[PDB]
Amino acid sequence: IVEGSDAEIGMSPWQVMLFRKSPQELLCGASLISDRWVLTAAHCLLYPPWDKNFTENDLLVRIGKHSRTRYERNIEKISMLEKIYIHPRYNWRENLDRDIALMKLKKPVAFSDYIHPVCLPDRETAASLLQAGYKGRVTGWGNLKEGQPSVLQVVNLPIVERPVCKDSTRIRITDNMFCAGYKPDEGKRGDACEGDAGGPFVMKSPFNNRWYQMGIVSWGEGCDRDGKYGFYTHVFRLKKWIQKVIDQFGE
Amino acid sequence: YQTFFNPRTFGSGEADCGLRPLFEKKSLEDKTERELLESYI
DNA sequence: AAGTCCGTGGTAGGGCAGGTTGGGGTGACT
Ligand SMILES: Cn1c(CNc2ccc(C(=N)N)cc2)nc2cc(C(=O)N(CCC(=O)O)c3ccccn3)ccc21
Ligand SMILES: [Mg+2]
Ligand code: NA
Repeated sequence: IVEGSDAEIGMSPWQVMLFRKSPQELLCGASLISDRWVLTAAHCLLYPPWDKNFTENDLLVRIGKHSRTRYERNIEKISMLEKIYIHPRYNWRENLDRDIALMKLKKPVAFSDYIHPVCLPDRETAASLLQAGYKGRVTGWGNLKEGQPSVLQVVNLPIVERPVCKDSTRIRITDNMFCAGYKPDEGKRGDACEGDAGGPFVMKSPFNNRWYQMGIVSWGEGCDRDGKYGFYTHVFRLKKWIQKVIDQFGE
Repeated sequence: YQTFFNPRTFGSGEADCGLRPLFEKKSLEDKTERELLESYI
């Protein structure tokens, strides 16, 4: 995260770290939507241009974590992946369209002060919160600039008008992504970075006081460049795929 | 809030999703959530 | 603002449906 701050303890209890086993490295963020389902970006698991291709056994997830480094006894939880589901329409070449994956934990995780799932949006939360200028929250242990941080970083970024998004990039963007970040003339800065990908863009409803994951950190040209915005996967738009995978293959 | 998924396939958690034990459950607000709220005006 | 576009390959098979996938929306474009 660029131009962010240290998260408070328990501020993002759906935050999940996606690790490679050997050699051990942080790959991506991810989010907890239940006691056994985790949401991330497809490119975290499969991205042929960086010869990235991961099976369930290659990976590890860590949940309820504040400090990137030290083990946090009786706070963080380890889990293994049963199965990974990448969206069949995921386009890893042209535009990262439909950059989303579901991951099934091999066993349910216990909830705590530090471990708790985020809500998925419905049609009405999509209609109410997905507006230009409305801000959501991104979190991660990715780079602080284009040094990975000690503790989880947080920054709040405004959703941007679609025509601005489109003009900001040569990439043919789609309805399955949106972009967030401050414009040059707004003075303020902040963005996700390498290592934040797959983490959640959350928003708090003023109607029921609940946090909703509206977005998944997907892609960006550099990090925090003027006239560039971070691109996020449109979760609500892909909710039907989520439901179908979970219905068909859950527990 | 109302549930959308079957707990048998989805797991526990949906009924109480998006409410943090150390904030919403305690009636405490975090240090920047107000920024989000003000953006919705 | 009448409407029209969003599937047969593509990220990719065997096929013109549908599957974990071609829906409908922050609809977009005219
Ligand atoms: C940074 N980053 C990541 C993952 N981490 C990540 C980091 C930072 C951010 C962030 N800055 N918020 C969000 C995510 N994946 C990336 C794929 C491309 C890329 O694939 N393409 C081609 C397809 C397409 O992307 O459309 C692309 C775009 C412009 C030019 C050339 N190519 C560029 C950058 C990427
Ligand atoms: Mg097909
Ligand atoms: Na930017």
